[PDB]
Amino acid sequence: PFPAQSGLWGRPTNINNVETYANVPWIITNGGKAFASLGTEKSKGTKVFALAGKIKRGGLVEVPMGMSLREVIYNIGGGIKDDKAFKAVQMGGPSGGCIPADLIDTPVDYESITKTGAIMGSGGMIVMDETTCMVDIARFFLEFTCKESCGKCTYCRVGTRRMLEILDRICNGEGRDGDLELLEELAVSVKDGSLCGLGQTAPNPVLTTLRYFKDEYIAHIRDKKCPAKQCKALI
Amino acid sequence: MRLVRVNIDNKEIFAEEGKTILEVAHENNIEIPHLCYDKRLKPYGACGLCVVEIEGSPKLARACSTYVTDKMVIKTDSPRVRNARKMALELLLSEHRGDCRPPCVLACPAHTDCQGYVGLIANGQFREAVALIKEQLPFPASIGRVCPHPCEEACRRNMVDQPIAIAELKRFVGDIDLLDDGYIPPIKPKTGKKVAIVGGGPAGLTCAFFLAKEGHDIVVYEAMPKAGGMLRYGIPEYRLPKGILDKEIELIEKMGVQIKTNMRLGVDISLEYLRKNYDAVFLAVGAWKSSTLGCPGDSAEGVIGGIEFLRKVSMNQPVNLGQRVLVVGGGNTAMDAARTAIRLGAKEVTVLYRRTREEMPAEDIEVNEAEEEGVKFQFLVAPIEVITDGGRVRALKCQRMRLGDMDESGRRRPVPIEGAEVIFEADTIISAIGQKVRVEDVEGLELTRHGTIKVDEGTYQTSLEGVFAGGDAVTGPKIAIEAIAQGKNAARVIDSYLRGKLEPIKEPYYVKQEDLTPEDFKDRERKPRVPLKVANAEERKNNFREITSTMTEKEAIAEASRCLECGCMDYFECQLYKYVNQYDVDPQRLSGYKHKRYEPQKHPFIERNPDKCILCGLCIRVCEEVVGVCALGFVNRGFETIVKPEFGLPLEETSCISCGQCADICPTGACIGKQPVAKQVPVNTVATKTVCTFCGMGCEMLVETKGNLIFDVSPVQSNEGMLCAFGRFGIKYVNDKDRILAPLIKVNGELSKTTFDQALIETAKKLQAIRASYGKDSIAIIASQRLTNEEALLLTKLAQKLDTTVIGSFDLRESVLDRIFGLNASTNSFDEIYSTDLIVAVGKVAENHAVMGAKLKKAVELGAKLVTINNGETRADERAIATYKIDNTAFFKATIKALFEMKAVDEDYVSKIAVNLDELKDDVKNVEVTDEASEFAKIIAGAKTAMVIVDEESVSDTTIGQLANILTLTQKIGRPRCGIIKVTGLGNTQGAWDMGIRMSKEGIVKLINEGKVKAAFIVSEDPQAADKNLGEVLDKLECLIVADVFLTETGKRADVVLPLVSHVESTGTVTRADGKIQNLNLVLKPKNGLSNLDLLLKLAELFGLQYNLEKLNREMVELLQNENKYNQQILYTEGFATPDKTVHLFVSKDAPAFVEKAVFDTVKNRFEKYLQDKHLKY
Amino acid sequence: MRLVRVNIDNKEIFAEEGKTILEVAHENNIEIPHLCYDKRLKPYGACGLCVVEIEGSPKLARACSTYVTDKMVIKTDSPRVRNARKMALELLLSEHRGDCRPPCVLACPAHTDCQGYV
Amino acid sequence: DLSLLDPVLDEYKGEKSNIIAILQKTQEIYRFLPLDALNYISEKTGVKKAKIYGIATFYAQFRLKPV
Ligand SMILES: Cc1cc2nc3c(=O)[nH]c(=O)nc-3n(C[C@H](O)[C@H](O)[C@H](O)COP(=O)(O)OP(=O)(O)OC[C@H]3O[C@@H](n4cnc5c(N)ncnc54)[C@H](O)[C@@H]3O)c2cc1C
Ligand SMILES: Cc1cc2nc3c(=O)[nH]c(=O)nc-3n(C[C@H](O)[C@H](O)[C@H](O)COP(=O)(O)O)c2cc1C
Ligand code: SF4
Ligand code: SF4
Ligand code: SF4
Ligand code: SF4
Ligand code: SF4
Ligand code: SF4
Ligand code: SF4
Ligand code: SF4
Ligand code: FES
Ligand code: FES
Ligand SMILES: [Zn+2]
Repeated sequence: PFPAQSGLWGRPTNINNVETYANVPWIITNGGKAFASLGTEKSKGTKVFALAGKIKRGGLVEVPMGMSLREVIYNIGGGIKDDKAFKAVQMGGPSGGCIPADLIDTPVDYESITKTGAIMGSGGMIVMDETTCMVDIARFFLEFTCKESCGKCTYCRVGTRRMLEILDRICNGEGRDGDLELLEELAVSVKDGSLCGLGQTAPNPVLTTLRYFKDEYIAHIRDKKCPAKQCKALI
Repeated sequence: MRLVRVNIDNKEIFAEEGKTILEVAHENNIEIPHLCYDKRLKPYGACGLCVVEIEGSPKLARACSTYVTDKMVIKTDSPRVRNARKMALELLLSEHRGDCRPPCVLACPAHTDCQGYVGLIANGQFREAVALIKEQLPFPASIGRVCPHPCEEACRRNMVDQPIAIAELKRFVGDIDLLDDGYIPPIKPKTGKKVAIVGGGPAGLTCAFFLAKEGHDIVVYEAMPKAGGMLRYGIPEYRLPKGILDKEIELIEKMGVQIKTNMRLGVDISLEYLRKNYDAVFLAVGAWKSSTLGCPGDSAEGVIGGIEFLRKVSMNQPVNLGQRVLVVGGGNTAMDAARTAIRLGAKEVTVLYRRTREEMPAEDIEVNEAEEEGVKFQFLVAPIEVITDGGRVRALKCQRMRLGDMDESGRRRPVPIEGAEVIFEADTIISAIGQKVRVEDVEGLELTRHGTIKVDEGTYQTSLEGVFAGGDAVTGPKIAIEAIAQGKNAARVIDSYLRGKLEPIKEPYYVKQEDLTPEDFKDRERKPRVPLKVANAEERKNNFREITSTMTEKEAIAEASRCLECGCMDYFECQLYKYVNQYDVDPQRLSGYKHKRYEPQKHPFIERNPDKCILCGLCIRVCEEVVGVCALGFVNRGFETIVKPEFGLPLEETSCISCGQCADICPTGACIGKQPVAKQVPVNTVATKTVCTFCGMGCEMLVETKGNLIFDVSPVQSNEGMLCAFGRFGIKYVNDKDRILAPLIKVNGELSKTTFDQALIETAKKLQAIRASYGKDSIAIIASQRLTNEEALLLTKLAQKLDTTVIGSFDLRESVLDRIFGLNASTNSFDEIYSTDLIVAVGKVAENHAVMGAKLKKAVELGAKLVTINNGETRADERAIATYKIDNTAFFKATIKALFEMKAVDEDYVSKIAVNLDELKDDVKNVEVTDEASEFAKIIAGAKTAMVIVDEESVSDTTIGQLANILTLTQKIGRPRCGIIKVTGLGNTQGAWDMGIRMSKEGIVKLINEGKVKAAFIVSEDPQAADKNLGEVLDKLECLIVADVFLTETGKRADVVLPLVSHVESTGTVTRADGKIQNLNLVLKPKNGLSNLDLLLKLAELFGLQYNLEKLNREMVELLQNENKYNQQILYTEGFATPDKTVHLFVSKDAPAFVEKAVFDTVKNRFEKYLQDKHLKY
Repeated sequence: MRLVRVNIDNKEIFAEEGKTILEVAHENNIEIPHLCYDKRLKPYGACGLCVVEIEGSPKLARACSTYVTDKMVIKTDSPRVRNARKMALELLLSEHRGDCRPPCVLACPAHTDCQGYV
Repeated sequence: DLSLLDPVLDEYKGEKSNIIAILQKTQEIYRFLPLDALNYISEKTGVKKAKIYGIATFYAQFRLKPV
């Protein structure tokens, strides 16, 4: 039952973001053709991002769709602070994913970002260097999402908590065997079973950190240490 | 409409459009799990159990929300769906803090419902407790006498004071059952299958018991002269008397089991014969070959096996003892042999065990008792030689041993000590070091290395096809309840095999609490355990009389009342437990932080437990959408969400009306309704449909009982499936122990018990004396309005027999509708509320009748318009278009004048159908029309169809007459969807009025005050308690006869008090507020054996009235037909019931619009007083 | 789908949408005469026996063709309906050449089924 | 005190869809949401008390303890 057909008090409502409403008058005054000439074939126009983290120059950037992430990180963001190696970008926010260093050339686009697991989300790209540890980052955003759940459906209300304790056990080194398979199964079951988008995008960090940084988790749980040396319990 | 073609689980269905997948699967016998779905509420989507895989869609679709379309292929059991549901159930369990079955049940090898029958004992239901035992244990008394009771080692009351005497209680109820005729469970129809059981021991007899229940033909071949096994030829008489065993075996034989004794396998009968003439064979031969001493000289005369010696003793065969007896062993056999030898005249008996006291397999109590009797013990001593002189044993040489290292058991291994040897002088040596399966009996079978029969675990099947085994023959010597459990499991497996599909035993998964500690019970009251009566050692060491004696009934109830009720009360109706059993859920992997937020409450009806809440929201949605009170709500957000009442207040301090819908809709026992019994116990009840009698809405309900006690009440899913506080919770008076069951008559100025015949004779003679001395019309009959139609008609007949026209009720109000329309009845039915255009709810319609409030809420949601006329606030004012707060009937006169002024009355038709119109116009010609009256008249005139709902018990008759006038003027009477509906105060007010009880309280009181009425026959009313001013009026009666359920304050001043039974103990017919005739079924048999109709029929036969239920029903039907009221949904369709066949418009003077009156019905008044004392609403 | 509220012969019914009055009356134990109605065929309207009086409509409505709507009051035995059905039956009988019972049965005072047992 | 909420309840009257604004104003005034103030809001505006407590405890900005 959609808001366009039944929204506020049962009457049709159109709920849109601020950015699309801001893009509308430009579309009207310059015509649709001018707007459609910017961006890829799937995504037209420009998108706003909030560069932060270990980037040299944070803030708001309005980039055409399809501009490579490497260009945004280096050319616009000014590179990594203190000229350290660039590990991953936490794109989308607490419900986004960690796009790794080798996928730095995936163009900015809904389809191209989503094909890497992450989501466009709140356009908040958190640039991170090789110092940062992936388990803590995944546990950091999952904690926020678990705190921000509303608690209606079982998969998001209690599944996110089980994932958070699993991640905490992994980071503390006190994790039992079978933690990686159980965590992955829990994440894919929460993602495919939750009702709203806060649960379907809740395990996006974990999943992404299990697609590109599985070795980080494996060294965390087996060797009882982290290569990034950021977990306080392991330093 | 269009028929959509769908395919669910490879089965083509032609469903209707606009239906959800859940409804289609329900109506086509396809099971889809659901926890947060109710038909009366909009979809929620929380639990995510109803996910089904739809072809063409990538995501699993919820069956509770998705609507079936054309060409839909739905798979409700695909592996993706199963994995999704299993993960959801595991996630729900990860936050669940409950106990599906108490530790006592889990510790019992037979898994007997220990909590169930303990709680049934605490309620006085001994036969139900025995029946519950016999569902898993065919020998309550025998096993209760002889059992190490591991259940008491796991009893949670160990954490407070002392474990519950479960074995003693079971022995007590078994003795009670055996004292009278025993209990035989129902037997299924004969299946024509023959099963051969070899052995008459606990395992074989248990298999026979649980296979004869399935309808098979059972024959038990027993080698010994009498069945019983080691329960007879083992355990001695002072521990298990053989009369009890004989009685239990006779009970088993009463089920159709043919026990052929003296038949031995391999000697008298052959295994091939059994395999040929029988479908299945179950071998329960047991371990009947005592182990030899294993030392040189063990074959010398004077050395006898333990079980052989005990069999000789039990059979009264001559055995050769002496002054000196040695016993080698440490089990039950050794201790029994030692104590038997002590009682058989041996001067000294010494038991030699190779281990120490702590590692004795025998119970500590048995060893201590034997020490009291005079048995000596030598530990860490093992035999090595038998010193025999002339072929007879003179002594035995033992080698002292010491605890050296660990062993297979893991505790401690005894090893011999070199140079340590002791000679023990003994005329007799009894080797009781254990028993082994007799190889001769088990010929032609594959044997385990231990010597026992080898069977497939979980199926109890031997190497030979169709031959099963169990008991001591398979597991070796164990306790008797293990053999009984093996027999029961083998019986179930054998029944499955006979049906064709052999299925191994599957153990269910239970949710259990393992974090419990004694600090959780620091607040529980400490109660001493039941004392054990044990015979004196000196007097008992000489005879074979039983040592311990059975508890008394008082002690049994006091012991069973010590139970902590550890198991979940919702076990037999929990759906989460069913679903986690249906799926291979592994909860340990996802186990983590779990809330502990349950705090005890003082609400007498509803108990809420946050630890078992799956947050489906059903309670909130049903309190907000159906009931309309909105007393519950979500609190916090996320993992910390909790369902709480208004501001987290106790349920009594909120606006909750104690309807119990939240308890009835909860799936997982978090919200429950407390049972109306002495001790709470989770039992499998039986539900019977009956009709509530506490007001005229006539809500049907399912009363769930177990024995002669009512255990719960559930609403019927007819319309909104709702019950108010009365119907749901005031059924507690049925179990009330203050009910009188025998009549009382005045002897020496005090009421004392008598027989029914004498009491009814006294009643008849007193009434006849009053009639003779004071003439006709001198006896008043004040009958309650909760009686059936037949009882009211019989009371009218009796009043005619007594020549008295004073037939009335104190609950009856002055009638106005029969002087206007002709009949005092509701014109229309409850089914036209939904389809009417305007509803005028007058009085406390929603407050007094919560079900009617829900009906009005649903009708307004469907499109109706509600106008509430009252004096104070009403719950219906939220959705009312117009609300009027009035205190006088001048409002209705002004409304009539406003209707006349705006020409909203068609004077031609009204004058055609209603006499008395010009005088009504003259009466309303002078009143002043107010703004509210004008608005009300505009609303009424603009409505095509109108229904006036009047709370008869809170609205004065002047208001009813004025509303009837208003309906008649606007022509809203005698047509479909238009009319007036009176919600009567009691269950059968309409039926009582139709039968002839039509005298109000005021008339009867006036007649008494004048002195015209000198005697009263009050049937289930409480004039003294309800009204204080009536206390003087009742002082004017020469004779008072009371027929009441309880000894009320008005029954204590009577001359004869006759007991009545509840409405669940009396069958008959009642009449709803709209005139619908409903049936009162018999949920329970009458407690005193006499129904209300039976008592009144006896009293009437004393007057020469020959009647019964069928004759009275026929007369009632004829009476209803003569008034054109029988099975008529709308009244006055053809013409009104006045003799003129016209409406006599109500013309009168102004008066208060609403009145407040008491309740004179005994049970309703008592429950209202209870609710007021507890500060509850309704 | 929606549940329609109708009233047939002073009895409130909660029927389903897209149903004819004939189906609703059949499933609610209300007898409506019909001669040219079959469930597998489209409505015909020839015999005119299933006419019912619907409140708000001036003409009698065929129950085999009219669809139940919300707030429908149907009278299937009103004198107008009875007269219409009686006239239709008389018209049908006027062109009928048959013998319901043979003269042998009618001549017997006990009306024994002479043709039957013969 | 309860008169401090009198203007707020007067401004946001006539509609029971402005309960969150009233709760925020009460949170600003009293620095917390006392059960007596929530009771006063429930009585004055006509929204059910359970709804008030649910909307109050839903957000982390609303605290029910004195500061
Ligand atoms: C001395 C003693 C004391 C005990 N005390 C206790 C106690 O206090 N508490 C407790 O819980 N348990 C006690 N037990 C254990 C209990 O008695 C047995 O474990 C239980 O009876 C096992 O029963 P069963 O059916 O496996 O075999 P049994 O009862 O040992 O024998 C079953 C039947 O098989 C029959 N049978 C054998 N061979 C054949 C054949 N070839 N053909 C036909 N029928 C045959 C026998 O006649 C016998 O009737 C005691 C046992 C003994 C020996
Ligand atoms: C947890 C969660 C938070 C969201 N937050 C926002 C938000 O802050 N702004 C927004 O425009 N959409 C947000 N959305 C998405 C909205 O549900 C919805 O898709 C959006 O209003 C659509 O706007 P659009 O048509 O302009 O894309 C959020 C979704 C979820 C699941
Ligand atoms: S997934 Fe969405 S709807 Fe479900 S509990 Fe989380 S926030 Fe609430
Ligand atoms: S609520 Fe259900 S699942 Fe939970 S303990 Fe009780 S019976 Fe078991
Ligand atoms: S049979 Fe034994 S273990 Fe089972 S409940 Fe009775 S005493 Fe306890
Ligand atoms: S207290 Fe009652 S329910 Fe709990 S373990 Fe003991 S007998 Fe069983
Ligand atoms: S019992 Fe009280 S809280 Fe439960 S549904 Fe009824 S009114 Fe609401
Ligand atoms: S308490 Fe309410 S929300 Fe919790 S399980 Fe029961 S019905 Fe559902
Ligand atoms: S509304 Fe009346 S009939 Fe229904 S449950 Fe309550 S008292 Fe009984
Ligand atoms: S003659 Fe035959 S067809 Fe004609 S009405 Fe009689 S039975 Fe029917
Ligand atoms: S999601 Fe449909 S029943 Fe719960
Ligand atoms: S059945 Fe003949 S007209 Fe309808
Ligand atoms: Zn680390």
